[PDB]
Amino acid sequence: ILSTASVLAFERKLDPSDALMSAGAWAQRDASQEWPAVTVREKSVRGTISNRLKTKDRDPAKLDASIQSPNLQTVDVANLPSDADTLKVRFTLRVLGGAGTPSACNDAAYRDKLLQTVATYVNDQGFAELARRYAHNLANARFLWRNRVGAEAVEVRINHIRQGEVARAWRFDALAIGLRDFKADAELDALAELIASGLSGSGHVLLEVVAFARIGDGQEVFPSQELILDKGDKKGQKSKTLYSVRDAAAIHSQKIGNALRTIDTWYPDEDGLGPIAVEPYGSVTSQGKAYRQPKQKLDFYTLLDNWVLRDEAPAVEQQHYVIANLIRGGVFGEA
Amino acid sequence: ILSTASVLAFERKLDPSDALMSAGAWAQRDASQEWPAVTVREKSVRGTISNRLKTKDRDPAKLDASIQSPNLQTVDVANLPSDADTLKVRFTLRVLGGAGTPSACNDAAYRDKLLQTVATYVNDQGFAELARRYAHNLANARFLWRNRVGAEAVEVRINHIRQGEVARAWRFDALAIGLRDFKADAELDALAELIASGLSGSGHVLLEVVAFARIGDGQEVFPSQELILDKGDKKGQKSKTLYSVRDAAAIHSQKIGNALRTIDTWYPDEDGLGPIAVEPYGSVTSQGKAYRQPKQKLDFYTLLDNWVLRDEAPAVEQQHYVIANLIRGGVFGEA
Amino acid sequence: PTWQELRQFIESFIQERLQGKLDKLQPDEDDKRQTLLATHRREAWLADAARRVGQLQLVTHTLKPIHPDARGSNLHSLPQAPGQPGLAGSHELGDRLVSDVVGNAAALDVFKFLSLQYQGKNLLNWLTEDSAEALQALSDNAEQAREWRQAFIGITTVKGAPASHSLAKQLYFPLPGSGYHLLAPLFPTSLVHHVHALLREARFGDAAKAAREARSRQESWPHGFSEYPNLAIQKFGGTKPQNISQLNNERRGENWLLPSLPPNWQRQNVNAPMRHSSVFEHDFGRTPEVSRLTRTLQRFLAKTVHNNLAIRQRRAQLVAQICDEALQYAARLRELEPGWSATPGCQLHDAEQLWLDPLRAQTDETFLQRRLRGDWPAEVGNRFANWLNRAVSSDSQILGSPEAAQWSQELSKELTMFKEILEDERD
Amino acid sequence: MNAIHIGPFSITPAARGLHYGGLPHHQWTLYYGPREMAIKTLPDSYTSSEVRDEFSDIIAEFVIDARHRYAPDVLE
Amino acid sequence: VTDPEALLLLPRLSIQNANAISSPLTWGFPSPGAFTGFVHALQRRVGISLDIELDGVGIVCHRFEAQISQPAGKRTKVFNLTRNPLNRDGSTAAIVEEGRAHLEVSLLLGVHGDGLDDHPAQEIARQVQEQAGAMRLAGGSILPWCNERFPAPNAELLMLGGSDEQRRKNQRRLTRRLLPGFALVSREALLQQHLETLRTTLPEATTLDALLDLCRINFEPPWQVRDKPGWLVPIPAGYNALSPLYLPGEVRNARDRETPLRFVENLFGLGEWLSPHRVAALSDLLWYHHAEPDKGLYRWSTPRFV
Repeated sequence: ILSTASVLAFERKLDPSDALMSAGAWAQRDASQEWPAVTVREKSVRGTISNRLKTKDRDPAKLDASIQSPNLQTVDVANLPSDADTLKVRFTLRVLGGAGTPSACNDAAYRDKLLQTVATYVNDQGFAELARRYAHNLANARFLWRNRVGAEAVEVRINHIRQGEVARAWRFDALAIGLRDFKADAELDALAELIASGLSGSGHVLLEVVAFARIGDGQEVFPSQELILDKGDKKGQKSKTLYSVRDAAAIHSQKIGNALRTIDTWYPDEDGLGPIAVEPYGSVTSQGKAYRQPKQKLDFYTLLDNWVLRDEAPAVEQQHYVIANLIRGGVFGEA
Repeated sequence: ILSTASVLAFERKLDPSDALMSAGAWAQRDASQEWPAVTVREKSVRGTISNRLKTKDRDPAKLDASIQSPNLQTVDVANLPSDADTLKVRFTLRVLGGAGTPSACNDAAYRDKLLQTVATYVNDQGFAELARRYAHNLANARFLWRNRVGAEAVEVRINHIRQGEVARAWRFDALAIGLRDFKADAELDALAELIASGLSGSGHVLLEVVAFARIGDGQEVFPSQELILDKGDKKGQKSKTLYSVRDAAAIHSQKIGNALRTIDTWYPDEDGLGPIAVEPYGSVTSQGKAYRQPKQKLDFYTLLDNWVLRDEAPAVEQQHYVIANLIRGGVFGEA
Repeated sequence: PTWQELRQFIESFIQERLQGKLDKLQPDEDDKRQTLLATHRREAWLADAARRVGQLQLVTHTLKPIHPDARGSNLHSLPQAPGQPGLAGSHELGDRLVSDVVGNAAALDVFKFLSLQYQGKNLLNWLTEDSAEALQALSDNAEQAREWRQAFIGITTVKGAPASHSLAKQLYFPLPGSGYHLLAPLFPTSLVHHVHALLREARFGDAAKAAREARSRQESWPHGFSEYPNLAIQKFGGTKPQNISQLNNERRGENWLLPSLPPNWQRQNVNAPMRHSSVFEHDFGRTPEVSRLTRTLQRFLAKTVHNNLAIRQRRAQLVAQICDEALQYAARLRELEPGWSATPGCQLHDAEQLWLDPLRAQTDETFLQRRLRGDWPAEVGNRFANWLNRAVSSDSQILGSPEAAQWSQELSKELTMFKEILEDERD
Repeated sequence: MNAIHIGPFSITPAARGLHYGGLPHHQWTLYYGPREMAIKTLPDSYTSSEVRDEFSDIIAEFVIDARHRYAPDVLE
Repeated sequence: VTDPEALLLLPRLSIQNANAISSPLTWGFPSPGAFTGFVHALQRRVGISLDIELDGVGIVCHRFEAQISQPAGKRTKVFNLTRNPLNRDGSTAAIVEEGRAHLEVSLLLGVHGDGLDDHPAQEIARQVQEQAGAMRLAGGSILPWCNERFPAPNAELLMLGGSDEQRRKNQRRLTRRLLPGFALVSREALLQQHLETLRTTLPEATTLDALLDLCRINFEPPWQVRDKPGWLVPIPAGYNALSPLYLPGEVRNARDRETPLRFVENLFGLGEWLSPHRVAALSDLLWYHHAEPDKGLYRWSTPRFV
């Protein structure tokens, strides 16, 4: 009857690294290999009462008593130097290839059927649109999450590393290439073709992505943030902790991968929000809602089951979404 | 009547050490004795629910409510440094002699008959094929596992240590040597002869295996993950824990041994997988299915019992499989 | 004393068992209640009990913790008490013994029926002896009583031939003259149950936690407690502990192993005292072991001299432990780079750098090898003695009295031993 | 759950929870009147006794510091 | 039981995955029975061919590391495990928990015989070294130190020195060799003395309670801690008889049919970890077998210590 496999693990294609962020000067970004790393510092904040009260303690006496005793805490903070106006963020991306092949599959017939489905997808529509959208998400600095919102000018330089040397170099104005439209550009089409060759398994692709953004002299930068379980008094009320590798502020690799995956413009809701990250059940953490509800027949699992088991091939956009989920990888499969 | 032994055991021949992981730059692989070790770090990940729903959690309100609860985890991660693109994996391998001798066995007539069977095997063709396949598994970087997947170039250097110095040195290109085909090469035949002489000897032959994989600048490497049982504790634990010996990421010895044992291409099912690890009842953990089932006459116990008791000598490939199981070891014997 | 009252007790217990199984099952159809009341209220239930006893066994050393696919002979044996001193085992277990049950996990009702204390003590000793009170309350006929007695008494005996499975451990022990014995050991479930009870009382008992709360408020208490650090949990059943034994079902795995660990089981790192002037007070001084040793020396410096001989002896091996840890600390600095002492710096403890880095003499054949050979630096002992004088309590009462004289004498002995250790470092 | 009151102290839970590992969690914060003392992220399967035992040590060290800070002066 | 004519210092042996489950009640360092059995296996494999006897072992534990982890919210510890192969039906087998640990030890082997005069000391020391380089010590492989900076050579020293000064200097230099470590000794007399003290403290106290008290951290109210003389670990002291001695062929599923099999149970004793400078002679650290098969008591211990 060809039921789906209980173990259907997939490995992650498009492996990023932790994005180390450094600082320097604009028009000095060509020779930016010696730029000092952005360091995570500690500073003291004093917070006031600025949240909603629970209708019990809205009386003036208790509010004034709470205001008379503000809370003190220490936060990790990352800023540019006062004589440095631009931020350099550098990471390496590796395109693997072999997306349809699962890492673990306990059902052989299901694995063969899934491989046939991915193969006929590749024969019909190869990794051309998906690689194009990944090339867009590399060209604009979407991996600069909050470092891009108010930047004066953002420039992204992508170098193809063959045998330790730059085989081909790209240069993009990341503010001209928007975060909303997947347009056509010749250099960006060459980058898309290289990513396509990486995804198709026809070659080894390793890209070194460097982004320069003018934020301002001494302005705050936004690395990745760690979770804090206990605050206490032994630690000096550490409320926020930023991510660093070796005394150098950094962005998590999974945040970079999420920024690359923001290619999904085919969800049933309106695209006024724009692209979203490719996830099962189309979820957005900031929006608190799930596009591609399982009640509708447009989530990843139902589309994959219809495509593979009942041979119901969805629309080409939904096929792109399913193959992007396969590229993303997961612990797909039931118990 | 030659009853089979109630207690039967075999010592683990061909036992490797923990694969120490260290990092450096390519074209400096020769001066890699002072390469800094790869350290296991900590990072926080915030994901979203992406597993299959059980037809009762598919209500949109419950799905949105469950997404609105953040999913936080702490994982162990191992990365190459942001200026090093080569991962060096080094371990030591002892090829022990007395390969066919059981470590514990009851019946003395069964001792004589089993040793006679191994003597017939060794003076018929010996360990020529088995040591060939083991030298192939050493020559290709199968012990890197996921580290071998997306490497630009892998080179394996194997040194024979006689007293304290390199008696004989090898150098291989791991990506040129296939993971499923066992051809013949002159250096590979020399390594196979050394391994077979170690298996047929009375002492041991020591090899150190050093593999350099050009993963990428600052990419994420894959040490062996540790098996820790949650045991129903109320606190949330770290989801991923990596293995390290002395502040240095490492791969488990049994993981390397399973990589070396992947020589079995004689199982009754088709070689779509290729070689599999030599185990009784042909079990594959990644495939969740045990080939060489006892319902067929190709499992290790029935083949050994037919070979030594009823003198029904199996095919040469099945004899190789039985002797490879003898190399692997195990606790055997019925009540 | 009377068989009538024992019959009354056993009928009562099967009555609560009957009403409990009727309430738990809640049989409203399928005629389950009639079958339950027609099979668990008369001597037929004793026949089923005799049937179920043959599948169960009371043991004190079980084999099932060793690999659960192993089918071997479990034993109910108490070893004899040895004459040799200073060793523990099952032979200490006397009246504080709990018997394990091995077999099916659904027939354990006959175990609690057989372990009853009706008139003051257990049924086992009653059925072993020819008691008039027993052997008649369970059977009207003599033959039925005899067969039930043999059935209920054979549960403590070894069933079948003595066998230890292949997955069980068998360890050769060399005899004094040219021989071996096979020594298949069994898991002492009685000992681990007794130690589990003791440790549970020490870690979660009411008096123990009351003492912990007394210490938390830094107040007095009539008794103290224990801490039991570095305990390890070894579970036997992954999800079904009852498949091993009933005692392993009471404690779901949880072997609660004790930490037999060496002192170097938590080796942190090795570091070079580069820009500091004297290692013993600056880098050696804040390792946790020597910090504990100097705090114990601080506490013992101001102490009564009622037991002054024992106190001075304890302080003698105390300062011996500090000097031993100093020697160990130099030995683990010996694994650093050979020439860390030649690094630039205003304060690098050049007087003690001769002893801190012996290996510099190899690279410096004429710069510092001959100086270290000829000088033989033993003023390092004097500097460490000055550090210890800085680390002892400044009590003028000891200094005026002969207590400081004895302390200085034992310090002189330990420092001359330490200096003799550093004397022959050039060999 | 609900706020735990221990004398002058209060352990109030967060209104919204989170998931650490695969288990639901809430942040429990300790107060001494208006002074926030410590915050702990605790499993939802904890009862009130376990939440109180998590902050018992901080309460005890507060008590010790209060006894040593405001100890009456001694005449000899 | 005998005085060795020489001490054989096996150098720093890196042991990969040693059985950290020493006894049913203790974990951590492997049992001394493992080391004594390894030395007896060395004698059985190479000691007979060299016409020497290898009895007595000194354990120093230059480095220890157990594959353990501490779960969040618990103060106890759990053992990291290995993924065993699947069953014949493709399902995960039942997990049997075993503790595996990394060691680095150097062993002092007591040597006495005619092969000491028959063969050079360096030759027999070497041949014992490459014999031990292909063996197991506590269930784990032995790492043979290839292509590091420099291997540590084996060194055999005859105890019959030319003078007392020469013997004392040789003992101190041998102690300097195995310096970053702690010698392991047994404290049966100390355990009995503490048990008598506990019995005068309160009656009907067993030696198990004395062994537990000597290892636990005791807190006493005025809040101090009862100090311990040394490290004072609890160690398995041997095996005690649990069944009558069966014939070699009686027991089903035995290891062989040429050796009598007797069921036993662990004996738990007291041990101490101490620096090698605090021993008069390095031969006082040697662990010996004491079988006495008439009453069971299959014991290993280190006599002649104090």
